[PDB]
Amino acid sequence: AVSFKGGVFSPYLTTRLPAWAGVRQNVMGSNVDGRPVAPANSATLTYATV
Amino acid sequence: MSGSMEGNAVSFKGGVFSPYLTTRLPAWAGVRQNVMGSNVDGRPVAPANSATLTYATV
Amino acid sequence: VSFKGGVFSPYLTTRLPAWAGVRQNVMGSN
Amino acid sequence: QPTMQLMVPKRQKLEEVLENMKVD
Amino acid sequence: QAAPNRPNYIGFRDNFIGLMYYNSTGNMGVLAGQASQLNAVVDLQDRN
Amino acid sequence: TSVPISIPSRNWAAFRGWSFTRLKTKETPSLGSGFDPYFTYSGSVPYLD
Amino acid sequence: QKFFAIKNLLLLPGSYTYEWNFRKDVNMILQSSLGNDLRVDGASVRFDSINLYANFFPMAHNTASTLEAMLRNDTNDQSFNDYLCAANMLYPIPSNATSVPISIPSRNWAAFRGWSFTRLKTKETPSLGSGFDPYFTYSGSVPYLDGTFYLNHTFKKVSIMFDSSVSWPGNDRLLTPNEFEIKRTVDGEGYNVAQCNMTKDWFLIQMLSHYNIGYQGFYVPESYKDRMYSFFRNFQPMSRQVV
Amino acid sequence: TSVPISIPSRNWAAFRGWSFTRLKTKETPSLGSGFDPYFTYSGSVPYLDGTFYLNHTFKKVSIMFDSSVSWPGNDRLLTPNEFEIKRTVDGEGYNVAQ
Amino acid sequence: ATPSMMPQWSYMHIAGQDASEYLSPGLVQFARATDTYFSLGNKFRNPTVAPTHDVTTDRSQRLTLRFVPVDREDTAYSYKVRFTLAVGDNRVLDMAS
Amino acid sequence: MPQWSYMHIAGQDASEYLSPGLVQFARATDTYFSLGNKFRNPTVAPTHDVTTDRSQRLTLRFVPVDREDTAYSYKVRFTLAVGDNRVLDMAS
Amino acid sequence: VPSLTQKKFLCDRTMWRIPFSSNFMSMGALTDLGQNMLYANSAHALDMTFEVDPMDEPTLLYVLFEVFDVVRIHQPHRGVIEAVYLRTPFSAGNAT
Amino acid sequence: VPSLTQKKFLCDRTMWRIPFSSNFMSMGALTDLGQNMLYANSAHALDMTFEVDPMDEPTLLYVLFEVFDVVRIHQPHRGVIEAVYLRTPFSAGNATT
Amino acid sequence: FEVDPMDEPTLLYVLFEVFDVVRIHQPHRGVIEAVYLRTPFSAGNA
Amino acid sequence: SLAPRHGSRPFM
Amino acid sequence: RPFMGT
Amino acid sequence: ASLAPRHGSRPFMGTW
Repeated sequence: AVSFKGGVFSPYLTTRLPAWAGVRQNVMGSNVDGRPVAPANSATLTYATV
Repeated sequence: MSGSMEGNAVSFKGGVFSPYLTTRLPAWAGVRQNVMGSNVDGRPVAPANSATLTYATV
Repeated sequence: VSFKGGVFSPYLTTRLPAWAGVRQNVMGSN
Repeated sequence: QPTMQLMVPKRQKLEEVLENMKVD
Repeated sequence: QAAPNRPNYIGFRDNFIGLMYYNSTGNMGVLAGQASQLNAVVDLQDRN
Repeated sequence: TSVPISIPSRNWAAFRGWSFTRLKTKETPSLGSGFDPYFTYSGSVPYLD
Repeated sequence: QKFFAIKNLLLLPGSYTYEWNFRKDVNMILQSSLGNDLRVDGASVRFDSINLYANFFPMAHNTASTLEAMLRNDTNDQSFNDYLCAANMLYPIPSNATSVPISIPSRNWAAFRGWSFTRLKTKETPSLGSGFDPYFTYSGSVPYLDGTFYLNHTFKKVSIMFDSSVSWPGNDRLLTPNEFEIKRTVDGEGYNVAQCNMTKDWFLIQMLSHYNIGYQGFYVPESYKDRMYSFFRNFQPMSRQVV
Repeated sequence: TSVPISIPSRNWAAFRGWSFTRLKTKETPSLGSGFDPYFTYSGSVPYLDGTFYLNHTFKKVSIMFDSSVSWPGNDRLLTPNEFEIKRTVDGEGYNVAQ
Repeated sequence: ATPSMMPQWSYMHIAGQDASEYLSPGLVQFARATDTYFSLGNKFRNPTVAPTHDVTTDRSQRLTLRFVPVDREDTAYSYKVRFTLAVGDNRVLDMAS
Repeated sequence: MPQWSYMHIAGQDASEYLSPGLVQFARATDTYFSLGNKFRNPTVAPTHDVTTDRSQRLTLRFVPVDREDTAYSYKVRFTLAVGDNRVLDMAS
Repeated sequence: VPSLTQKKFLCDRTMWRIPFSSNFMSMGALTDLGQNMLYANSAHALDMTFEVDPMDEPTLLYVLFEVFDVVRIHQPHRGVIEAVYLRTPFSAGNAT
Repeated sequence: VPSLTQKKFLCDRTMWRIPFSSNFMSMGALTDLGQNMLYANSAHALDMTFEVDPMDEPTLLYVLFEVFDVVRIHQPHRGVIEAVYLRTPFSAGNATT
Repeated sequence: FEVDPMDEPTLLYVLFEVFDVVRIHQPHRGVIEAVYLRTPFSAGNA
Repeated sequence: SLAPRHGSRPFM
Repeated sequence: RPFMGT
Repeated sequence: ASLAPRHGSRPFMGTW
């Protein structure tokens, strides 16, 4: 029921961008040739070789 | 007749979850969940949110 | 990324930095 | 208005939270 | 069927609190020798 | 229901003790510009009263 | 008696007061195969009597007195240690989130030894900082303090960094010089070890601090150093094909 | 409209100086893995291209050491505690060029 | 690091002797000779230590003082502001600015 | 170090800080009244020469220098370059 | 009817207090533990996890880290007021 | 039909370990790098973050710092027991209490 | 920081400018030694 | 080992 | 005097 | 009170 509807979105302190792959966005990413991927979903926690 | 510092519902869309340190969970009751809980006998105890401000006692 | 069943501020809260409008979203001046 | 400080947190022996020289 | 409006009491702050500029660096005050300008009031934003 | 805070490393050579209260955001003037186009309260102000 | 400083303390003559507090909360003391809430649907534990029980060793007093005056010495002092011997730090993750950073303000690490971690489902971890917890409805096994751990494979990978930028794999050692990799999902480098989807640096950091093997060939470790809660005992790869 | 950041204790010895900018997330690589599969963009990455273009949006910064002090220090400034880069409430009079 | 750090600095000539100095006097001549071809200049860093003491204050002096008119008249043909400069002590204005 | 030898956190061992009488006694009655689990031996680790700083990869990667193919065999020609002041026990 | 007693303690116009003394008393001003933070030049990091009763209006916790705020004014020669602000426990000014 | 693979590494009832030793070996309860001069004379803060497969059910982390928890228990007189608790990297009490 | 609200995920840039010297000291026929340092923001263990 | 108990190679 | 840098 | 500045007191003098 907590609505941050009257605050300056950012009270909570922020941390360095992890700087590794994966976690900086969650929009469909594209592979070298075009075969897309899922940004932060399941089916990315399995070793999908070819 | 002023602005609103153009605040229009900051929208967390590209979610790199947790872009704010995490504050080790404090050790006590009512600081983990917002669930309907339970009492020893079996009565229901309301979530930590409200109705637990005016303590009720038999 | 819902925070239901969620605590209520799992995050270190920093200074209200005393400025002028990092305080809320509202109307105002004359 | 020398708003003075007076307080220096160092650390016995006196190294300040630090980080040393990486060598190859 | 009407009624009286709410009672509103406009008035200055207790001890005229807020009229002056304290703890707000920005517009702070000053006290020094007129020919030796060297303040006597240095304010933090946290002194209330 | 919870609000964690933190203070970086410090020494408390003469620290005396804490104190605190709770305030409503709509009544809490911000003092960094001498003008808050967002303060919309005519009532009592706990922060500086 | 499970407390370390009291678990196997050797007492000496003299009368000692000894009181302890027992949880009467049904849900947090009984296990159930479905994890259903117990105190709601019905349950109760009424205590009747609590008696301490001890078995002295009938040592001949001639030698018992010597042992007394002998353990009375300053240099002869006893000493114990908790087995797990490490702090506990819970960290709440958002209901559904991708990552979680933590931070410890400047602090001495004089005798630090290493980090160990896992994941928990918050519905089944009791905050034992109070004598009661009305919000603990789950009843099944509690990984917090019941040895159970079943999610410590969902970690994609971990990173460490000292105070802002000093990463602690170290002056580069690991195959990924800064990122402890545990679930790296796509390879052109072929870093995944077993026919699983581990990383050949994590499976050199594990099975190298647990069984102390590595640098000399990964051989199956003998069961006397592979305990029930050890790493290899529980490691399990698998695979199929999907259309 | 706010980004409180912090840095644990340090030996801020030579700390010469900060330097900000602001990069759109869509165009900034993930250079810690190689083949960041989430860089669906060619453009001109203003992170290793020097093409910073978003500095026209900044409004204020506030350096504060030890959670108490303030590095534009003893008053040396006009707003002696908050670096002002964009005054949209013009008034007392500051606002340099035209 | 050390509570002084000076040594830990000089071992990178980060703030120490200039290259003309630490370089073995033999090498300096060779680098000053063959400088119009194959110059060994852009690889042995110098320093740049800036003046620690007696260059800046600690007790006053807003950088940009704000004086307000002590006078004003609207003649429709001029606006005769009469300020009051109060350049203080141990303090100089250089009336450019 | 004291405040570390006090807890036997790292210091002399259980058999050499106990009063020698007690070492004798515990060795005398360990078969039925063991006392070896009451006093903890500290156990430090070698701190000087057995870990290098000069930046040495923990595990190395080698690619085939060349290869062949006979439709039944597959030759791989690796160049095992072990740096000076290192030992690579070819098991690993 | 039956009854479910409710309790509530209203305490306004005062600020919650938690002195820093060892025994939570006002023995002095420079509290005992204050001087007790010897060990010379050593530091500490604070953490805090206030709870509240969920209100429905953005609130601002107003923790009040308390410290001495002494200022010594001095007038050496007829017209120069020299001051020295030396707040302690959460210092200010970069002018050692 | 054609086929694309998948693989996991189910590992349960075990906790991940990242020993502080320089070479990650069990060279002693009190680690080699733990006693190193740099960490024994000047404390350090720490920032360190994890990944997690998104689970819609709320979940909370769990981290340990492998800290000595020693204890010494002495009995000077018949009926008196004195104890000293300690936690070298994460001491449970300091000058502030 | 105060940042104008831009309706898209963004990212700050916090260059803590600091000294980043390197020392290369090959003292033998084939040994390229080096000593990196970064005064206020080094990341060196030892 | 050694005699300050356990270890390995600061003893030849 | 005593100031400049080098 | 006691001593130099009003020190809240703990100068009950047990002196060798």
